[PDB]
Amino acid sequence: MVENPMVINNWHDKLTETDVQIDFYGDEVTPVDDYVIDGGEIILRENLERYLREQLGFEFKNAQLEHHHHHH
Amino acid sequence: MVENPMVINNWHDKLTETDVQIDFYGDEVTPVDDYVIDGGEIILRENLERYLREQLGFEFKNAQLEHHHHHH
Repeated sequence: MVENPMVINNWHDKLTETDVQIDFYGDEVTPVDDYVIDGGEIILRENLERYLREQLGFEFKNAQLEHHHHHH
Repeated sequence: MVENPMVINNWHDKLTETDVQIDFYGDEVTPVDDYVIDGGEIILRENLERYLREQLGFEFKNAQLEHHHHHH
């Protein structure tokens, strides 16, 4: 028996996801759900249209460093 | 020299991949060489244009679990 001056949100009950993947928007991607991975990020097929119109850019990497050839 | 404890036993600390990754073919991709990731799989930017032609950065992951309800 405990008390609470106001109704605060405690942990209550919480578990860890075994291998459950979530999309970029933070819904939930189940084995019975269609999704697409854009380069490396997971997007649920429903939110995909929005995300594609934003990025549709896969994962584009480079050296980033840009080692300056040799110069001389 | 022996007998005098100058040596100790340790584990195989560094076994897991640190910053080392590989492309689709099996070369080796580091933060020095330019590369692109198509839906989770790494490809050297040397062959990436070909990969974007066939895959295009998207790993299409439909449910693929369409077990239609049928008793017999």
